Amino acid sequence: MASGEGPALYEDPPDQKTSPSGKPATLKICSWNVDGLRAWIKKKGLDWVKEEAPDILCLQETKCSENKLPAELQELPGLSHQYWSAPSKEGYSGVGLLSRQCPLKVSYGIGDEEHDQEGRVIVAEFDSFVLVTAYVPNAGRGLVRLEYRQRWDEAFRKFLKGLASRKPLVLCGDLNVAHEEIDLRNPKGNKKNAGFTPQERQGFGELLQAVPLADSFRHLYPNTPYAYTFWTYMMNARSKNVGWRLDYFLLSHSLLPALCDSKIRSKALGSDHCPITLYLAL
Repeated sequence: MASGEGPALYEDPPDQKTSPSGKPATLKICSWNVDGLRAWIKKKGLDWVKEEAPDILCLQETKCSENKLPAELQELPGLSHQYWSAPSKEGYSGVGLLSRQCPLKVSYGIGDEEHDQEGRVIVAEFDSFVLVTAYVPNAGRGLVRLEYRQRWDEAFRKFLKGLASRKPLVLCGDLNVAHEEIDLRNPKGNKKNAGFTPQERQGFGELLQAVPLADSFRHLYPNTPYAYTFWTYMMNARSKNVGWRLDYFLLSHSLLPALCDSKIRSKALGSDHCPITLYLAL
């Protein structure tokens, strides 16, 4: 049947590097679902990272065993503190966190054994905030994993509420849901597909309410359509901007005065997701 979507333009606004208080950004975090660490490195992802020059780089879907890291990661001197979590298994899921400065503490998982076996979460505590990066479980073809995803969602929200009770929290990564209709090009056709089910959208709303957390991009750009971070490799989707916003920076409300900008690096190639970048004046 005929596809209804042609190209929809989206030009990410210029980087706002000053907070509403006037304070210059001091922290630049980039998050990227890389669709396989080795594949992404061959597609020059590290060249892009070096130009972006973030203080912290969070990666999802590394698909790479913690004992099989590419040597090309050794040539990242500005991101020398590198932490990885991969399934306890090989070649799927997996996250990484690479940092210019050394975190006070690094932890893996959410403290719930059922949910900690698939290499999905790294927690890096710094002086003024705690950073979590996550690759949230996909609801699956035919929604066969939606029940598990709902259990994950509840355990993850409870875990994050606990962290944020002690230190301001930044959550980033691939949360595997487009929260609202503005967050994907085809809401009408996807309400029964992974990433846009009512259960997943409600889970995201529950996450924002319960921790609580604010969606940094949507806070700054509440009415901006066509801003996506993922496009299927098939069906010419990226060229038409038939996409989904699956990648987020969620922030404790106390960090909103420090929020300078939340960017979507639409033009950066190397995966079926693009990078997102957060500027904070901490």
